[PDB]
Amino acid sequence: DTVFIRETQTPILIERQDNVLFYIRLDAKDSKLLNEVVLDFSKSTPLHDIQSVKLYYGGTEALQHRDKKRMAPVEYISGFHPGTTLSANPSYSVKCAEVVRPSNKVVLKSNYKLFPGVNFFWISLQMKKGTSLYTRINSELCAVKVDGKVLDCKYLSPKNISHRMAIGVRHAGDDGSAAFRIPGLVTTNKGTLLGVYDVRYNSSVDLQEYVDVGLSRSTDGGETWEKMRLPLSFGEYGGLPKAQNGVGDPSILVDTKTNTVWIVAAWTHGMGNQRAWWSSHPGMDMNHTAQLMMVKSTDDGKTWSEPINITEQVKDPSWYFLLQGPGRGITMSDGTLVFPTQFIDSTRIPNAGIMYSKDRGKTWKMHNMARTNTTEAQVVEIEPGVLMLNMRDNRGGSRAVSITKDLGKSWTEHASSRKALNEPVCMASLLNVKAQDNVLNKDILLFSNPNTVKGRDHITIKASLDKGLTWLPEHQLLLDEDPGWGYSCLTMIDKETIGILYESSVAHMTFQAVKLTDLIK
Amino acid sequence: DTVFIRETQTPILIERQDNVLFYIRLDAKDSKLLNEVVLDFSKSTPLHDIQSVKLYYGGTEALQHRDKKRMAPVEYISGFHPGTTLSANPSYSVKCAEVVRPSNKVVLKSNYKLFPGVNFFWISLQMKKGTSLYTRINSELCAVKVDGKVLDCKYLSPKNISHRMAIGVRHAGDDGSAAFRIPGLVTTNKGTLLGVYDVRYNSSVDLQEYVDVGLSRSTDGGETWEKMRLPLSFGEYGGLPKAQNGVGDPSILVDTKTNTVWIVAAWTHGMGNQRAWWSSHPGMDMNHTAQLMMVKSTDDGKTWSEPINITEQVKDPSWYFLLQGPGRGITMSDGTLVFPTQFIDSTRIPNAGIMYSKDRGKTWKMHNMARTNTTEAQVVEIEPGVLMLNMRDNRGGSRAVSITKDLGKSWTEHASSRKALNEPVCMASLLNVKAQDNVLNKDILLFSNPNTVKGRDHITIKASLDKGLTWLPEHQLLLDEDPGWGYSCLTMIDKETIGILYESSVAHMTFQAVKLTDLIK
Amino acid sequence: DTVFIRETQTPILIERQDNVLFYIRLDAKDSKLLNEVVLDFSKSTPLHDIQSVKLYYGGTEALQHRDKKRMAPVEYISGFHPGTTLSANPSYSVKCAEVVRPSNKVVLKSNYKLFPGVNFFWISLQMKKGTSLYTRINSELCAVKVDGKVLDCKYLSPKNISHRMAIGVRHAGDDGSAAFRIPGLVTTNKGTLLGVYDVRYNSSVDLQEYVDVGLSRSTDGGETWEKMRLPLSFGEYGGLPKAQNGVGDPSILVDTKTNTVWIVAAWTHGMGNQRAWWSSHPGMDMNHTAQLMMVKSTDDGKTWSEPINITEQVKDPSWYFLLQGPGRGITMSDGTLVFPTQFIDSTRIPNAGIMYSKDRGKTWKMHNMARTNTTEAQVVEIEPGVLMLNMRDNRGGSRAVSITKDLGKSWTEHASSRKALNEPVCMASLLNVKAQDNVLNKDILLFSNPNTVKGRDHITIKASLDKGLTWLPEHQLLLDEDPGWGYSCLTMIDKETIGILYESSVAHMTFQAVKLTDLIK
Ligand SMILES: CC(=O)N[C@H]1[C@H]([C@H](O)[C@H](O)CO)OC(C(=O)O)=C[C@@H]1O
Ligand SMILES: CC(=O)N[C@H]1[C@H]([C@H](O)[C@H](O)CO)OC(C(=O)O)=C[C@@H]1O
Ligand SMILES: CC(=O)N[C@H]1[C@H]([C@H](O)[C@H](O)CO)OC(C(=O)O)=C[C@@H]1O
Repeated sequence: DTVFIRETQTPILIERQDNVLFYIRLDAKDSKLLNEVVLDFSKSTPLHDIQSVKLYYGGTEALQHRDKKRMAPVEYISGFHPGTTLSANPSYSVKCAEVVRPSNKVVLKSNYKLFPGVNFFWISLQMKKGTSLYTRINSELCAVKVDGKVLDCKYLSPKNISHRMAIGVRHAGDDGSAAFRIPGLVTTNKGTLLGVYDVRYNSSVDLQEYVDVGLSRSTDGGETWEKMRLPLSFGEYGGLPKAQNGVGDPSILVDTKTNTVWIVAAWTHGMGNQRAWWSSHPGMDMNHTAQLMMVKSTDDGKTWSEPINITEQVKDPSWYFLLQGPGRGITMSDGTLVFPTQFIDSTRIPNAGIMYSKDRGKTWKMHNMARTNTTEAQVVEIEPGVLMLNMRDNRGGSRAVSITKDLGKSWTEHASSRKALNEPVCMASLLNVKAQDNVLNKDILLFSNPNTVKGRDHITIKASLDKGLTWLPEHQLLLDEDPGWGYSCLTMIDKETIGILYESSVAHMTFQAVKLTDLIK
Repeated sequence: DTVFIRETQTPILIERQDNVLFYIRLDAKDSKLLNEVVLDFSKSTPLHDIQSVKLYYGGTEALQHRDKKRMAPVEYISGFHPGTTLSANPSYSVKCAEVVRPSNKVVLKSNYKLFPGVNFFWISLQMKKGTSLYTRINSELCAVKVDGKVLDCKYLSPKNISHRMAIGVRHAGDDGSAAFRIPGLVTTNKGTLLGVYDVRYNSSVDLQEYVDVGLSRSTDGGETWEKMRLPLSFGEYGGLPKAQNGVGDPSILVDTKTNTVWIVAAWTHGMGNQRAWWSSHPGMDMNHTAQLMMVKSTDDGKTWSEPINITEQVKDPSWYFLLQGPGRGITMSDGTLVFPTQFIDSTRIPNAGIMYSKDRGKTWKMHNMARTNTTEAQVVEIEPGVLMLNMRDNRGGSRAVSITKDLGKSWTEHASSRKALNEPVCMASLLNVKAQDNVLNKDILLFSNPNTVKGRDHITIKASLDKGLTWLPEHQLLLDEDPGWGYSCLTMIDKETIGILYESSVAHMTFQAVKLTDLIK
Repeated sequence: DTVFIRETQTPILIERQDNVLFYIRLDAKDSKLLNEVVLDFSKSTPLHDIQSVKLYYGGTEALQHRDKKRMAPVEYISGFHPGTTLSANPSYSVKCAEVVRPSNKVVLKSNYKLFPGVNFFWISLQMKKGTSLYTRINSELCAVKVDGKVLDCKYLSPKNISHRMAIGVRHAGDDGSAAFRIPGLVTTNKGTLLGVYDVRYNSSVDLQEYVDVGLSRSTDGGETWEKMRLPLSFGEYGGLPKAQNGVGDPSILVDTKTNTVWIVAAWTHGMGNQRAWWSSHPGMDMNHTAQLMMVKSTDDGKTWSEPINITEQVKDPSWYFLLQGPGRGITMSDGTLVFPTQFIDSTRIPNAGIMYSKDRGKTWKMHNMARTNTTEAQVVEIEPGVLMLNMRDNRGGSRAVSITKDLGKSWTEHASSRKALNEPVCMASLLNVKAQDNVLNKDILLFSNPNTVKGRDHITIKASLDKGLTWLPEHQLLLDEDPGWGYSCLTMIDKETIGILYESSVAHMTFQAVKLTDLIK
């Protein structure tokens, strides 16, 4: 017979009880017993870090569904059902075998009775609790033995996959919140990691709703995270319900001249239970339009000021909706702080741009839009005094890229625009790492998004060595092949290590660490 | 100004901390203060049963959404979110006022500051723990005072609403199950109430999935219910996951000759995670087709036999799918036991019919379909030896009704067929009560169904006094105007009272008691 | 083996070279030859009217598609491809046999080699050129013989089907027009039939586009139709393209006092190539909003006046769009002429109503809407001075029905609103036939539409004998089971005969005559 094998390319959550490593499907109807499955973990693998390898049985397939060649009948582990994302759903899988503290060779003896039809199996990988974020797992499926015969394997995945670790900074249901979304991430001058996100208590739906801006803080490069803080929350302001007071879509930056940290977010007041994208209207006060609120921290992110309403400084009253671009912002070489922005103009078309402060965040200003019918953007200083804006474009298919040398007074279309970086119309993260700040001593531009033109899957980091003109395939790393909500934010953990917080297929707020030399060998 | 008022016509769950009694909408944009709201409970209302009356504020509405003239911005209390259906979502409502242990006149003093636009309020009713299923609440909204002025009330709901109690036998999330569906209900010869249903552990989706048949048993007329039992469950039969072993769509009956209780259900084995409606195929064994399984109890519902597979007795091998009609079956005067049935034939068309036993349930037989393109049905003995089958009809609009005098060898279209009983294509309950068995000393046919042609809402009981020829509007009672999953099943609690177990807007398995004299005055 | 049989319930176009009478599907994989098919035509059938009966082979089915149990692999005859709707597509069917001038017993000898799998056949009925609209064909499928053996027939269609003739007054492609839509039909005082419709030259899409109002006139009760006329056409008015000058959605009425015939239609000027539903705006002139235009004929419909612009007489300036309800209007008992209407108000919501004239059509007036969120409607005088408006309702599922005794100043909800009459949100025809004007000497209310809650198919005529309170199944007639565009319009051809012009599955403008006694026996 033939045995279809599909090895996964998904984050291994350290804290998870099960992680899908392999899917196995057997089509023979005359078979009776699965004797064993044999695996081998290479010596490059930190072998002492694997707690357990298990073999699960997933049953059979509906007869009219078998033509489609699905590798499982159902999702065995959920990354989205609140409170139960850390374990395999026991009603969907039957554990057939287990090797605890495996060596290089793993022999899962099951002698399990088979259905007269399709049979599904899968291999679960469970890491030890204190495992390092840099542990990489390589695994070879050596043999599938059915009815005494070792069968021929047909692989649907590439060879030499390296499985990477992740920590779920937030999971569905944590701290009473159904969902967490829209991540931002920075590293302070002291090396502290600060990740921000929407705390969406009632559901995953956008504003308007009961939404706070939360923050996780790590002092050890992301191995552990402190209890969630709430830098922005407005409760029952004005007497209205909490769900008519949400604040979200955070963007965070570190003022590198002083280590003051800033968070800007959009506060929606009223608007029933409708979406703010359609409910924010012209005007300037909270009863008409979303409010642009900013908080700061002068103690390395531990405590946060009371919100400051900066709406009047930057919003044209004719606009329907002004808000920041989610993710992060920057400090320019000359000390200017910059936040990406987006506004819906009087004709109900969104346009991306930037706001900037030359007085350490006390006053902010917006000059002109970068491009029509664009929304979420991130910005970088690609040369001293030259800003590059990388934009979600409603035309579809690819990121728009524009340049400004005058803080947004006039814009130029970049050569890479609407060609080089494909997207499914989604948030994308851009981060420039100057030669002086990384071990390769070369300017490296990093980009992260779902590497498709349709669908939020295959979350990928890409690197450019020519200031974003070309993105060579060999300088990219696939992080998550499965579907998720798609948003991500990059930061440098240290001079040689990238950190990423993103919405993944395994956890709402997923954190991973990647050696720069893994992207650029 | 004007103040829109809408009184609810929805079950008052005794165990709930909140129940929506009134919706209130104020349109004045220039107003400043809601001073008070005044309520009155008639002297007919047992006031000693009310724990508390509350005034809640629901905020305002999106400016572009005010066209649609709803009465609230969001659903304040959920009947479907697992684990949280018994209290109002505190993020959607702000409590303004509360009167504990009210008297006839209730003054809810709030002096609550209003939004410059639409303002939503609502009144919550909380009953005491020991409240009876027969308590009636009549409530009159006397005044809404804004800025010192009593405003003009415009009511969107009729006068003389009497609010009726209910008990949630099963609620979303109970005993670890996401949902409960498909109710059946009978009264044993000892007056014991037995209610059956799907226990749908993972979600509300139909077979195939992890589904058991559960049962709730009450010896006090439905005021209290014993711990859930599982008369049918197949676990990991054959080594397949539990989710590939569901059993559901139960039908229950009482052999009135002996008080033996019978439950029949459809067991689906394998089939992946697809719907049994498409995945059950021709054949006879479990690896091909759904199995028709039966359990019995001879101790008044307390314990249950192991399942009996009767598939081979009644199923034609060419049918794709044979199953019972959910709800209940009957004992005919001559002792014949009858269960409605439905099968998908080789043409992929479903057809309703009946199966019967002449030997107290030891063997069962099926003859011919009653009507093409029909599914779920319920049956009564409308005259001696004459069965009436009332059918969900895929043509749409109304119930089909057919008669058989030879246990399904030949069928006749009934005069009421496809004209009198409107439906949105959904399960409906039918129950016949002979003159000698009820306090009105009239033969009474009872029907329960969502009283619509589209949408599963306005669950209503209808009564016919001429053996189902006519359904006069004055002999109908609205129980639940809000949306739900729509199924229901009737029984006689006693000679004076109807019991109904149904899927409601407030609980997955909702029980209510209704005096025959409320229906027939 | 088994042979699945589906007899059709669709109009037989007299002018068609082929009409599908039976679908045949054989699932046997070991069979070799279809020897023959034997048909029987009753002696009620005027046999002299059948030109030919044919047996066609339609080939096989995709292997993954077979479980769906379709009765054909493809549509054998198109009602919609311009210029090719009158013959079977010969690339989809191979002719196996033919009986020209059949007698009562028809033997189609084929000895046709069968595919080793699913095999499709079908039987074609072709009528003689001069056949009458009243001819009825009753046909029995006597035997399907495969490999010498008469097979067991499994019917998907009811017994006692009577196949009815139809004439395609307009077919896709006729007179250079891609499409014809939106029928209206009346009978003048002289018995002349007048059918009006959109002539949609470029495609089937709604205004704006190159659209005229066309008219077919018959002096022999619909057996033959005069060359198409154009009562309304605007060409390059103002110098804009013909496609920025369309007029459509006609409504026609006979002033029975004088036999003057009126047609009202909506003329859209400019608006690029967008849909008038969104492009007509507030105002009154043609450069801003659709114009309500009227023409009259005083010579029994042979010639038509130049259009009169009556917009200023009844349009409120704040409305986005005012137009007639397509179909027909009435002449009330007191001489008032009445057209149903529909307007999109300043809040972008559509509402139905009526306009009327008390001076023989010289001046027109509108009072108040009947109901919110309603569009197309038809009106009758259900009793002297009492108008019944039957409305397409955007809430879905069923017609709204309202009553006015003061020509739209005030409205009352009819008992049947949103309960009695089913609907998929589509145009529907309503026509009242007074006792003295028909042969049953009873008031008869007639209704025609797609008899579904979803999908435009099963075009059906329904009759009510109690002024629209009840619509009994026995007084209904299915005309066309297959999908079409769904609009229809009724008239009385004479005191004994209904006429209907409608969009069918076989022709854009399909005309049929139906005896009143066939509806009400
Ligand atoms: C105001 C608001 O909520 N915006 C939402 C954003 C935006 O709507 C898109 O960029 C425009 O198309 O999209 C998403 C998303 O689910 O991807 C989340 C944001 O919360
Ligand atoms: C096997 C199965 O689950 N059937 C499902 C049933 C059926 O499909 C329909 O009656 C005909 O299509 O419908 C429903 C329903 O609430 O709508 C519930 C049943 O669980
Ligand atoms: C102005 C216009 O085009 N009206 C169109 C109508 C209308 O859009 C709907 O009644 C309200 O939405 O719909 C259709 C249709 O076959 O669906 C045809 C009419 O031409």
